[PDB]
Amino acid sequence: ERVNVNLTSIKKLREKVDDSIHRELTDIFANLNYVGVVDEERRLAAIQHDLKLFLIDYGSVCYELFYQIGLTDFANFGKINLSDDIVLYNLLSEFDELNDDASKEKIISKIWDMSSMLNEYYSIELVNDGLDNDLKSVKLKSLPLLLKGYIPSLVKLPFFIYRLGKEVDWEDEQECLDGILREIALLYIPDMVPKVDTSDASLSEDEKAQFINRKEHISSLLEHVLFPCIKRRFLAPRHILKDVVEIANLPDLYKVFERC
Amino acid sequence: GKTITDFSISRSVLAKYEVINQVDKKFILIRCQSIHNCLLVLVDQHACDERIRLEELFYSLLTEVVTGTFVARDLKDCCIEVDRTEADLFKHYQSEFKKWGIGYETIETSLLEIKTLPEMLTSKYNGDKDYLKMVLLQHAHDLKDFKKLPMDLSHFKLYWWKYSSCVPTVFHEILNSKACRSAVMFGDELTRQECIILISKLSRCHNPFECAHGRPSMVPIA
Ligand SMILES: [Zn+2]
Repeated sequence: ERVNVNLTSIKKLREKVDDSIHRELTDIFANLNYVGVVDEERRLAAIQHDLKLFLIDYGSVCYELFYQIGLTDFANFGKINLSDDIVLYNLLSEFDELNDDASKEKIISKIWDMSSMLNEYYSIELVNDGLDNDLKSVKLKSLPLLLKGYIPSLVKLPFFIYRLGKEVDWEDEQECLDGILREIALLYIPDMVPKVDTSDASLSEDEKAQFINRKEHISSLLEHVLFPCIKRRFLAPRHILKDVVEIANLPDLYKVFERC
Repeated sequence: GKTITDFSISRSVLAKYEVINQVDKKFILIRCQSIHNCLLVLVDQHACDERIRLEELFYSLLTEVVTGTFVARDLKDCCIEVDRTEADLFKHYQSEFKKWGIGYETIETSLLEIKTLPEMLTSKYNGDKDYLKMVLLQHAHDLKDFKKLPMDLSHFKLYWWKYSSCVPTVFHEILNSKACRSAVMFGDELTRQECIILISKLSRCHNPFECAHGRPSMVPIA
């Protein structure tokens, strides 16, 4: 059962996206042939379109993809349900900028005040055990399910709550709703895997193995989940033209190996 | 067309109030018919004045940037050593830094040659090349990591708050510190008329409920 969204803020945000879509750039994605990961740190992958080979910033593509799924599926999201507990006040302890209770509680308050809105339109379920005054017991029950078979990495979750309060403008409908979509998209994008020197003898076997496992995971994620979705529904905006670079024209390469 | 009911309740709260007086030379006591969810509120005079000043400074900054009138003072003997990936990042965002008065060129091991800087940044930098690199890198990384969205000048009333998020962290920190230092302090004497003017200006703010450092400006006490 799909609910009709007649908000002017959502209509104007959709027009902004529709007007920004680059027809030729979208065609490259619509008919892509995924090759594999080029750089896990800089979030670069290789694809083939026609007989041309392209270098793609998948972190940028996924950002735009999840923002678009967010706008399209607004107020119609499935939920990702969460021994293990998730307390917002505990998540904000990672930041040294929030040294006082007033700074941390201001973030939680902004979110908690608009909990009905966040749960209805974004499926960001916020539950508090005690009374409405206690911000220390405010918990996150569920997150929106933007893509079937995809679960976002909760490494970026403390940053999502921090930016939900500090970065989102809750004083304007269009800026608030646009900001929440941007924060979900940023949380949903696959993590950067920073470069670890495998040849360095000083590093432990645990750090080397986990780096390999993190690389295998992103590779498996882009191939089986992210790129089939990018190929199926991604609409390329004009500003992503710099994040799509031609690295080879394969017909020009055939002549080099033609006569063996 | 439809809207969301909870967005209008906060704005209408402060419009339904009247000033009683200054309390402990630190607060302004205010009072709220139709008091279903809204009575007595203590406003931090420093936080209040700081918020008024901050939004004036933010409006001046973004008006200067959007209209392309933002001053870019020429800088001499300023070349910073950058890595290949850093030089690539700066080459990529040259057009974006130009919008904020940060004018540079990428040479080649590579070197970043800063040609112009806004007066605001020239003051904060004060010859420290190490500080300027760190500050420009922070923004370039913020843009690259989708933490900051780029300044779109395709749109052109000027609602500064629609572009407030694009403002680099260094500019935000400078504007917060300027508004903080210019604001009325704890222990300062305020007449009832002065308190009335402060709460009047605050009620016309885009975000009257917090100071320049993300902490509340007022607390209900009834
Ligand atoms: Zn202050």
